[PDB]
Amino acid sequence: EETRELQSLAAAVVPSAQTLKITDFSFSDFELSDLETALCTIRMFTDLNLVQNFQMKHEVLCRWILSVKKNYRKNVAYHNWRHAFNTAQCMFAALKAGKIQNKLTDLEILALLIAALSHDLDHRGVNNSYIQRSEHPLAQLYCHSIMEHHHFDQCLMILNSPGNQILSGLSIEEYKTTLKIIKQAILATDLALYIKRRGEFFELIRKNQFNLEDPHQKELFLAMLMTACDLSAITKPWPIQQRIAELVATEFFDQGDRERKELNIEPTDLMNREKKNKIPSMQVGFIDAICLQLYEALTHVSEDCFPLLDGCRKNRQKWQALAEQQ
Ligand SMILES: CCCc1nn(C)c2c(=O)[nH]c(-c3cc(S(=O)(=O)N4CCN(C)CC4)ccc3OCC)nc12
Ligand SMILES: [Mg+2]
Ligand SMILES: [Zn+2]
Repeated sequence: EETRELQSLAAAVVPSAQTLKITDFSFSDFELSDLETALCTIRMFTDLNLVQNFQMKHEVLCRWILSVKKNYRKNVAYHNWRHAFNTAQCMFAALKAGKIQNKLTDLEILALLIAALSHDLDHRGVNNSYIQRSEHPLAQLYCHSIMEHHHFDQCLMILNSPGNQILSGLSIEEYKTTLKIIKQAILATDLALYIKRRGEFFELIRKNQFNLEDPHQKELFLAMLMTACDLSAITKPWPIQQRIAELVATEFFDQGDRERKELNIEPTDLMNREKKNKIPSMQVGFIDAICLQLYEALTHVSEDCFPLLDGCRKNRQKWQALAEQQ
């Protein structure tokens, strides 16, 4: 009974952020039950003062959180509720412990937490291995971020659902602003857009021109932050990263088997279940080509975000050792 779950959530006591450990970049959700992750999400809206500043009703927030959780497919190995929850938790830790909070407006923080929780809504486990698709000479020919547009539509749908309207207390303007920020934040999770815009972001930082008052730079930064949180599984303590890496591998292999039957093509190592031995080398490659630069750049933005980078490096060292097969 969906109602039974709601009644349980809305009536439970929400433990403190400290007890929940949602402030740690090292936070893990493995020992938490769905109910507990929901309680964590409430603590996130509360401690970021979103419930207060936007007068959200307890029951309505609980319902919205349960609706979001419900619209994720538990059958998809990695891109499910737990990934979205972790993304939001990383966003919370970055805002608080990473001190990104005071560099943003209350609306932007509102949009970011909502986006982090809704960016992979109704994901089917389809991943695009062609990571350079945004830089191809004809990139403008194949519509980009199709699924991300779907995730947002889903996000918007749930926000406008009777009893789930956590943004009802906003003005007509505040609402419009918040929805635009959310849409961009969600679209930013298309890794291709990260590849396309990171160069610009890195340079602004390298040359000391970074300026969050410039709306264009604020938007670029929000996109980079979304990516940072989205990939943060790669920064977790070794044992946790290993398990998360398995889930990612499993969703890849599932696609490989699915495409073999539907497209009559054999999978590349990335999506070949018989190639688990090549995972560590690929992780090192993923880290070097995609992660390190992002977390390093974020550390320049705020030194307190350093632990994400640090955790990432430690994992590189772990995966590398395995790559060399001890
Ligand atoms: C879409 C999944 C993004 C992602 N998140 N996380 C935490 C990981 C990860 O740990 N590894 C990989 C990953 C990336 C590449 S990649 O850098 O070569 N590249 C191709 C595949 N796309 C989807 C990502 C980029 C190759 C293998 C990977 O997982 C190995 C188990 N992707 C993600
Ligand atoms: Mg996505
Ligand atoms: Zn994601």
